[PDB]
Amino acid sequence: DCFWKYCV
Repeated sequence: DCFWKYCV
């Protein structure tokens, strides 16, 4: 799941 500073 894409979230905060993360996209996986």
